[PDB]
Amino acid sequence: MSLLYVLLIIPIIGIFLISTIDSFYFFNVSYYKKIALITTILNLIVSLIIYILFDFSNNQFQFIQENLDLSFYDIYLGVDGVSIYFVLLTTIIMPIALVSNWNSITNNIKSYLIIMLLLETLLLAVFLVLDVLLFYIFFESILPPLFILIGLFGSSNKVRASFYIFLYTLLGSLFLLLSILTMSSIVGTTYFDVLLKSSFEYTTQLFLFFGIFIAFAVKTPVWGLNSWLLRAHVESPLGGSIVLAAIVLKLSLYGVFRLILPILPQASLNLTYIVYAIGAITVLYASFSTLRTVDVKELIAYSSVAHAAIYLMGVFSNTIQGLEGAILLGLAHGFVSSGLFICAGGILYDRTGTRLIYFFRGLTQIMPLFSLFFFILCLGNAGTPLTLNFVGEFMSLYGTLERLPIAGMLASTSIIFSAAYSIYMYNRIAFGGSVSLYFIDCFRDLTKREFFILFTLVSFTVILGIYPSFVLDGLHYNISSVVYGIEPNASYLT
Amino acid sequence: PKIPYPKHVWSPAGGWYAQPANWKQNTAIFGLVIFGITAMVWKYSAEHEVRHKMPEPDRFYPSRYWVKQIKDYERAQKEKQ
Amino acid sequence: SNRQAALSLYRRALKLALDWTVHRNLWRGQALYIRSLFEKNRNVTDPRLQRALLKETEKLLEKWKHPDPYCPPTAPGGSKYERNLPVPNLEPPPPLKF
Amino acid sequence: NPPRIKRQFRDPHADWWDKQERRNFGEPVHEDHDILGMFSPYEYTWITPGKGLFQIGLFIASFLGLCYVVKLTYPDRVSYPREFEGGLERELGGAGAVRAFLCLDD
Amino acid sequence: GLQHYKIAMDPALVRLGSMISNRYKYFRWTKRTALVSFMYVVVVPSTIGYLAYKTDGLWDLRAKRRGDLISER
Amino acid sequence: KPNITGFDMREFLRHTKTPTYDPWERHEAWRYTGRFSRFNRFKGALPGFGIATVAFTAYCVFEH
Amino acid sequence: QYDPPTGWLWGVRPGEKYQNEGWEGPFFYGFWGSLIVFAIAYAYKPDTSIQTWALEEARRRLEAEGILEDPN
Amino acid sequence: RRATREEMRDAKVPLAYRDSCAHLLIPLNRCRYETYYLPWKCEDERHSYEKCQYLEFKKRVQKMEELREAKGGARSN
Amino acid sequence: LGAGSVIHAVADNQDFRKFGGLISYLPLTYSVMLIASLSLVAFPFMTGFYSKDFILESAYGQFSFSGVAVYIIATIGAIFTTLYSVKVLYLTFLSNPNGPRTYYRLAIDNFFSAQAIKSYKPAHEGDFFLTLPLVILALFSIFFGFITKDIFIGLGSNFFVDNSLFIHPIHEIMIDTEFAVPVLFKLLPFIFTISFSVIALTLSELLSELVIYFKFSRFGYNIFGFFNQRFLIEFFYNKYITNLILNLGGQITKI
Amino acid sequence: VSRVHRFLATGLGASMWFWIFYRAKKDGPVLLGWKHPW
Amino acid sequence: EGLQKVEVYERIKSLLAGFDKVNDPNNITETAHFANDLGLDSLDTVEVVMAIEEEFSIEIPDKDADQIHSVDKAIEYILRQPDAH
Amino acid sequence: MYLSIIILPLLGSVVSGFFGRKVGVSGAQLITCSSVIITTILSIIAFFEVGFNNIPVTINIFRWIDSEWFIINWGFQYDSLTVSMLIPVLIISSLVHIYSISYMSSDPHNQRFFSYLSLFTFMMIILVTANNYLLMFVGWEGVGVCSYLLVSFWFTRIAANQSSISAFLT
Ligand SMILES: *P(=O)(O)OCC(C)(C)[C@H](O)C(=O)NCCC(=O)NCCSC(=O)CCCCCCCCCCCCC
Ligand SMILES: CCCCCCCCCCCCO[C@@H]1O[C@H](CO)[C@@H](O[C@H]2O[C@H](CO)[C@@H](O)[C@H](O)[C@H]2O)[C@H](O)[C@H]1O
Ligand SMILES: CCCCCCCCCCCCO[C@@H]1O[C@H](CO)[C@@H](O[C@H]2O[C@H](CO)[C@@H](O)[C@H](O)[C@H]2O)[C@H](O)[C@H]1O
Repeated sequence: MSLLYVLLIIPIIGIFLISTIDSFYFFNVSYYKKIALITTILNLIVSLIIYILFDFSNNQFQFIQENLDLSFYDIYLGVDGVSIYFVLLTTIIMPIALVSNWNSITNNIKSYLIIMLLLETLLLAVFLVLDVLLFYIFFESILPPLFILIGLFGSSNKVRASFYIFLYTLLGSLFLLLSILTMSSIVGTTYFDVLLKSSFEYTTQLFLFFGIFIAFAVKTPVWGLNSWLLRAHVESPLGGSIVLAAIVLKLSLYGVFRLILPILPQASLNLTYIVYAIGAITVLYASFSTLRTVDVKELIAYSSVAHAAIYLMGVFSNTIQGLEGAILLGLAHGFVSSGLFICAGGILYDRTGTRLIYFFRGLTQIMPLFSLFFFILCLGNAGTPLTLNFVGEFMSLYGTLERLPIAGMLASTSIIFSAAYSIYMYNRIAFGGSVSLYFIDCFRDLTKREFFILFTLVSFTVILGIYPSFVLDGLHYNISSVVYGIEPNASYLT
Repeated sequence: PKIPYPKHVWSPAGGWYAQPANWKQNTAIFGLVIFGITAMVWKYSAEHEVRHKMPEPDRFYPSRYWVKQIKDYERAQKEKQ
Repeated sequence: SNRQAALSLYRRALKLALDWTVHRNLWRGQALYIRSLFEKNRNVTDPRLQRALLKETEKLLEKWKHPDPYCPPTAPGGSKYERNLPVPNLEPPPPLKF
Repeated sequence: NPPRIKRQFRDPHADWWDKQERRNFGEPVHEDHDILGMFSPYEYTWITPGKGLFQIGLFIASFLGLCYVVKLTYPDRVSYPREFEGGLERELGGAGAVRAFLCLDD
Repeated sequence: GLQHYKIAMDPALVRLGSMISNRYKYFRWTKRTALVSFMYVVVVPSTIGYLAYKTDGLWDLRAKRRGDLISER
Repeated sequence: KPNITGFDMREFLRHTKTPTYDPWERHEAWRYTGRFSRFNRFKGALPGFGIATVAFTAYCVFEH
Repeated sequence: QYDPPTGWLWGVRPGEKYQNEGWEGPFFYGFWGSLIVFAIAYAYKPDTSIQTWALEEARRRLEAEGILEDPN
Repeated sequence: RRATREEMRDAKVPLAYRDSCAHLLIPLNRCRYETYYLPWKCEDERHSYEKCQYLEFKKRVQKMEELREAKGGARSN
Repeated sequence: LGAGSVIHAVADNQDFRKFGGLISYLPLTYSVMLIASLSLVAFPFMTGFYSKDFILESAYGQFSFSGVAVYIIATIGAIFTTLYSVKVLYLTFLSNPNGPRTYYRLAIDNFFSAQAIKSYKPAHEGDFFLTLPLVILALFSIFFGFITKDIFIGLGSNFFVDNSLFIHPIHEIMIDTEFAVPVLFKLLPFIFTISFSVIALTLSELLSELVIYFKFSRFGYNIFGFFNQRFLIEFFYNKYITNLILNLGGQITKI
Repeated sequence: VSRVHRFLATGLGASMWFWIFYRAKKDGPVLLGWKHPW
Repeated sequence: EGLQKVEVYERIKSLLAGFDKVNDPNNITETAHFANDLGLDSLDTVEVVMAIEEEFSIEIPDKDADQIHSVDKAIEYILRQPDAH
Repeated sequence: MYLSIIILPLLGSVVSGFFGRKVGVSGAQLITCSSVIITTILSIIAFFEVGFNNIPVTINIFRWIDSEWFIINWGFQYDSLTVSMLIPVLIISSLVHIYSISYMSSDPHNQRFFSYLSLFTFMMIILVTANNYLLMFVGWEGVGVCSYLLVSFWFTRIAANQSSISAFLT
């Protein structure tokens, strides 16, 4: 069997073991948690084995298994240098997601672990499948377990929040389905190798673009459309919020390198000015309203909207630099947003039971270790050099500017306004007076669990910010096949 | 007068007024680990610094005593007639 | 009323003068003039004019307000105010697992 | 909703339950509480904004006035631009570069 | 879930947050709200889009030297 | 017309001088006397000037 | 005069010790240990970057010209 | 004598000073190099460099005045 | 560092209005701070004279309108510089004592009976770690200009010949600034500094009534508060720029 | 007051006013324009 | 450590010693009273406390200005404030 | 030597900041001060070495950003302008540390203060010794972070918080 199926089967084996141990024993919930965490370690172990054996400049799909037994819907699993790092991020994030929420679930612990083990399978799949109809199948199988992850383990406004993400993500995904169905009917299949050969007529590509973009604007999400995220990324449990922002948000970032860039190039080129206008607006309106947010977890959720706009504008630049910067900023947001939900929804909400920023002040005086990590995370969210977030923004903004110079200049306002929301939140909670008077008793500082998941996540952000070539070497050759263009003395050689 | 502070708070930089008794021993140990890291960085520079101009044989230039590119030049220049 | 309120305006009128004249000797002579003005109206009783003296003098303190009145370094609004504020709660936290 | 008055204008010497922010415990709060607090943009009460535009206008006019008198009476140059032999065209980037003065007009 | 530490929950601030979370239930279409809802959603993005349309491929700085022109069109 | 308050700027400015009689005269006497007299006030405004000036004149006569 | 150093690291009061919750076991040996073993192996992984390949050829093209010196 | 353009570049004289009277900048800078730019050790190389540069300035001042009177003392800068 | 010492010596107070005397109490600070003010104003043959006044004469050296304008403009900047540097040295050291009495009470005169052991605090000078910088920094502030004035200024100096500071031969002004400028403009900042310094001392000490007529004139009440308020720039930015952004964010959030 | 502190302050005063006249005596004529520096 | 009682009393005693409006400096006691024991005018006492404010480098809030009518009360104010110099 | 000038201020900061518990207030002060002192002599030497001999020094350590046409090195170049900048930077840093041994003597938090001082010195070195504009920007941002951390050192003063936000966002 292929080694890419081993990534899928392990979480499946782990769900089986959680449901069949109580039959060998009133077993403790501690042993439920250990099995799920070990089984996400193994996926990470395997995924690094896949990465050692990867070939950084091969234009054929790798780790493929020859099926030669065709059906109507067959799983085809290939790994490519444009998808490898999305897989690695998934497998590094899911253990922290489990450890972060280790004592906070308290009830329905089996069901909680079985959903996350299910989620890791489906999100691993969406990066590994070699069809665009297969891509859609897994891109939307994550929807039922997320409706239940929010309504069982979510906060007060959990019911409306779970309806919002499900219904918005269902609606937006059904316009992508109509366009995928058109592509398949014209071409006969949705297997990548046969689609990338095929070139659609301009008018068809103009109508496939309207349909793949409706979906991804719903799933970025852009400003006019993000009302599900400000509910779902907040009412959800801590572990739900980590997966939703780090991994689920990137399903459409990686889905533009497959669905738009190679098969609808003329449409992408001629409509970019519409994308850039939308992207510029969500860099401003989201930045303006991230200043006035009184919910700490909601402030982090709103930050993701402004970040996602920068990478969306990068993936539409037709430049090798904005394309790699978009993947780097997708990865960068993955580690940093994870840490700030760990700070907001998993530490202050553990100790105070509230998310209102009015009750917090001067937390440096009694939690110095929280303050140190909270400040480093806050500076990466502000796009400060030495973090992977700065590199992703620099390259994303450069390509946005080289393609359409006016929108990149309005996108670069982020540099100013991301810094203004990030420092203002940090100053209000850690600094900004003395330990607040609403704290009747003292609050303990970080536990050894809270320290080491923040430390792990922060370490990824810095070392990748110093040596981004750890991720750039795989991207260069594979990214070099989604650029559309020619130069006069370099093309059509004889 | 020293500020009152809570004694349960742990801070990597000491917190309030924090000086251990064994601080001279801790300080000394940190001095060597610094001095060892700096020594590795110095041997790196000596072997990787790049100059396109070479120092005169007579003027003060203590880099001539540790940098390979220069030292190899003057060793070669110390071969004539 | 009209008794504690008046003495406020007096102490204020002394400081505004101090702020605009740095040299203490000159302000001292400048100060005693203010005392005379408060001494010329010692025996006004009717509330119809009692507030009018307060209401009109309340105008000159803004009509001559210093751009930056001096503040003692450790008062509200000083330069060392809230510098090393202690924690308002030094008891160990109650044992709760997280 | 209370009046939108910043707590910078409250008394720094009352019996505030929270002396730093000048707040009492159960007091009603304006919905703009975020940006009415002591850690919020400052209100400057030296002069009305209308008068300030006048005064900064007066400074600008005087600055222009000082500039104007200099233009009327400022010296002519006393040194001829220094002649370079060949224009140093080979020492500045060839003909595709800006070269120094060489037997030209003044 | 876990029991949190004791917080002097402010009756005033709790209802302020409860005001914000429930705010949208009371939004109405007035002449004022349409004006803001029209400027932010239509005018400003339409204005940005128009500049994005008219300057597309207008300028390139790549390799351009003196004697050549930044304008590509 | 004078205000209902008797204050006026012209009289305010004219009184801006050292008062002849002061109820606080003794309390404030220290700031202007002794160590704080004008001679001691500027006795050391130029610290090394005296030492240098005589020293420099020694240098000047040394050449001749 | 300086005070003694203090603090409950991990909230552990000076009497007792940190009780292991469960995560510590796999997170320290499996999670981190996998990254050290990954880092140790990553050193010996061959370089299949497009640049290491494009540099070797592009050097040889420049070497034909006077732009780069040829050892031979 | 006059120092040629080729000779001037080999001693790395600064660009704007490669003028007619820089044959004395070569020994001035060389004197400056050997003395660590101390302002009391090359007193006569400096003076010679300044004195020579002085002459070609007053020469420019003279014939500029001729240019000024050719235009009736109008603004020329 | 010098003004750091005076703030520490009293109460961590920072206001000029409450500092006076303190020249006897802080002998080293006043000299070193006057070492600095003499170079800050570019008194002849200080470290500032070889740098600050060369820009003024090289401004006039570039015989253009803009050069002459900035000479005139920066010259006014020089004269108001000398003015507030008198304000610092006079108020803090050479003025009548303005602060509380504890700043000043020595132990020579006996003001105490049963507490003579403590409760003096007569604004003492700092310790070794406080003074050794000030004295070293002052030794720089004197000799450093003259010692490196050839490395940087020279006349044809070749320190920056690696193109670190490339000047285009179509712009150079050193020869003109060396020869073209007349002696009046070459020397003018010295006259203004030596003129307004004695004037400022006279107004601050000899004739201590003119300034209050100015402050309590209405014309001067406004000119004073225009500058103390920093050209009202903060007021306008905070109200028109900063608070506009907060209300834009509120409008987007609420409406 | 302290003797060491007073000595340092007076000596730093002697640093001026001896550098001043020495530079004024030696380079003063050139600055005023009385004599060219040659 | 901080301010004592003997120190605060003997400064404030020397403060009133230089003030002319007092009837006689002999009767300056800890339980002295500005209103009747020393015989100061109502307008006089606020100018008095303004001297106390400057001597100890603090700020007397207007609410507590009405609470200072005697030396004892004045001393009790300084000692309760850890702020004074 | 040249790459040791860059590294010493960085190393002392790490000890003072994340290891202030272990060395104490005096231990931090000595290491922070002495490490910056050592860097200052190394740079006095580098001034005679680079400027007075017209010998620019290059070092390149590894890639930072390696995309096609965009290769920014973690690299340093010592030239005439570089060594001029270091001398005021390193002396004024060296003396201000010594000054601060007594200025902040009563402050509760000295290990944090002296750490920020060492950190600030590292970032100016990075700013004036980079090969490219983008590594220049690391120090440019680095000194910006160090300024915010020091205008807000007494983070319990709301005035200090306002001025640090103003330093940061301007
Ligand atoms: P004691 O009980 O014996 O009496 C105390 C007083 C008389 C104050 C009583 O409290 C009382 O009965 N009050 C009556 C108040 C009254 O009607 N008149 C008193 C004076 S009010 C007033 O405004 C007087 C004029 C003041 C003018 C100077 C202040 C403002 C000057 C301009 C600004 C500063 C200079 C630029
Ligand atoms: C397409 C469908 C939607 C996709 C998402 C699927 C989500 C599946 C959730 C996991 C399956 C159900 O999970 C199930 O939860 C119930 C809750 O009563 C648990 O049942 C147990 O709960 C608690 C656990 O302490 C016991 O005290 C109780 O006696 C027992 O009923 C089961 O042990 C668990 O297996
Ligand atoms: C960081 C992103 C940078 C790229 C985006 C911005 C690029 C801006 C480039 C502007 C210059 C482009 O090329 C420029 O075209 C403008 C068009 O008005 C010309 O500008 C000129 O036009 C007319 C003639 O038509 C002149 O009389 C007038 O003085 C001047 O405005 C310049 O002679 C030409 O050089």
